Amino acid sequence: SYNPEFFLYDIFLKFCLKYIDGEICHDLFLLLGKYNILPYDTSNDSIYACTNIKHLDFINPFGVAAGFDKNGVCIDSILKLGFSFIEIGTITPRGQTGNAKPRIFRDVESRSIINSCGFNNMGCDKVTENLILFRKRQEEDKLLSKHIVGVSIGKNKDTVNIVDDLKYCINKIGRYADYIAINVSSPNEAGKLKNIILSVKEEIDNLEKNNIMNDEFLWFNTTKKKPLVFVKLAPDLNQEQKKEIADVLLETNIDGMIISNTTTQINDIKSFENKKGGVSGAKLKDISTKFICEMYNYTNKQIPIIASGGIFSGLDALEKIEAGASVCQLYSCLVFNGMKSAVQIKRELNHLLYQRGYYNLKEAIGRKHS
Ligand SMILES: Cc1cc2nc3c(=O)[nH]c(=O)nc-3n(C[C@H](O)[C@H](O)[C@H](O)COP(=O)(O)O)c2cc1C
Ligand SMILES: Cc1cc(Nc2ccc3ccccc3c2)[n+]2[nH]c[nH+]c2n1
Ligand SMILES: CCCCCCCCCCCC[N+](C)(C)[O-]
Ligand SMILES: O=C(O)c1cc(=O)[nH]c(=O)[nH]1
Repeated sequence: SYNPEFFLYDIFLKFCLKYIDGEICHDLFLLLGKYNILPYDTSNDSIYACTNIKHLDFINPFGVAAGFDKNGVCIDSILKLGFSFIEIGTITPRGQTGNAKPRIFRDVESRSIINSCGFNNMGCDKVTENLILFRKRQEEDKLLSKHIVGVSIGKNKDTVNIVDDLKYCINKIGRYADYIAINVSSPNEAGKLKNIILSVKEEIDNLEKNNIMNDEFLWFNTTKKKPLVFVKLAPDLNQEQKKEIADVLLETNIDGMIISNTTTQINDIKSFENKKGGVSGAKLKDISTKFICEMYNYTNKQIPIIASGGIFSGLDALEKIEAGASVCQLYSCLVFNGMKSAVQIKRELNHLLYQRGYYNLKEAIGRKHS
């Protein structure tokens, strides 16, 4: 509104939404970020809305979800919109072109998206080089100081074993990540998951084990510690599957769970009737929130939750927090609300936390459970 850089951008984004293909719009804004002409949020975040996952400390509770910057080409400018963190990827060991275009469609009226990108990415080696270059800029760029970068990692479509795909990614990019997100949930048994999770924690342990450098020099990342390990879960699961996965997460000592990925359970979006892929945005909100409550329960409140999505407003964020989330990720909100998304949502959450009588954010976590 009053700030002109954000105002001009959000008129422009309105135009793009109306006229221009979604993926094209995405790439255009990625390109504007790469050349550093997006607005900055240079305001101090409220100390009462800080949050953490184990010893990973978030300056504010809002990050950007995976799939947004698949190749880490725009990390600086996206963070500087006011986010405390970003999950780049999903990356795979070798590059993949993804499914035929067009493959991202928006329904403005329901503020929802469907996609069948199919894990398009430049591959691990190139993204690692992109993240390295980010880490070097981060040493020089004051507004990036304590900002977190996680890396989502996945299997190549046709792989000979999932485990070794993940190990290759870890070995390449692990030193530059603050956390690693295991994405084995995506459109486009549980003993298999246990072995995946254990193989990942082991490869990270092995980076530590057999590098001769002190941690200051091995971990070229924000925390200067080894990356935490999270898993991202798809919401299209039966109650038994959820219970089983909960057990695996408890047993492997996973650092956190990202709940949730996109859903294929949505049938009532008119403009999407011909379309396949997973649905994001407002129509996912209730499903994701229900799923957070369930996994919070099934894991005995022992596993920190990263919420995603249908998160647009301060209210949406608080719902996720009170359902059990420690931190929130946005994707669709950036598509529909533009450059101002983080500024506006942080303010709305702050005002809401106060109205509800909460001293801080951490106080609200899980509060809907009695
Ligand atoms: C175009 C598109 C691509 C995505 N790619 C990924 C992906 O690479 N890895 C992943 O874990 N999630 C991916 N997601 C899912 C998002 O990370 C997020 O979980 C989902 O959009 C729900 O959040 P939202 O309702 O705020 O959009 C993608 C979503 C969309 C819209
Ligand atoms: C208009 C639009 C934008 C967009 N993506 C955006 C939005 C905001 C961004 C901010 C910074 C950097 C990149 C960004 C990309 N999409 N995505 C899929 N449809 C679509 N339509
Ligand atoms: C108060 C200064 C601390 C002393 C500096 C020494 C750094 C040691 C931390 C790096 C750990 C190396 N190691 C054992 C994990 O492989
Ligand atoms: O690349 C994709 O198609 C994709 C990955 C994912 O994890 N979620 C999603 O909705 N799409």
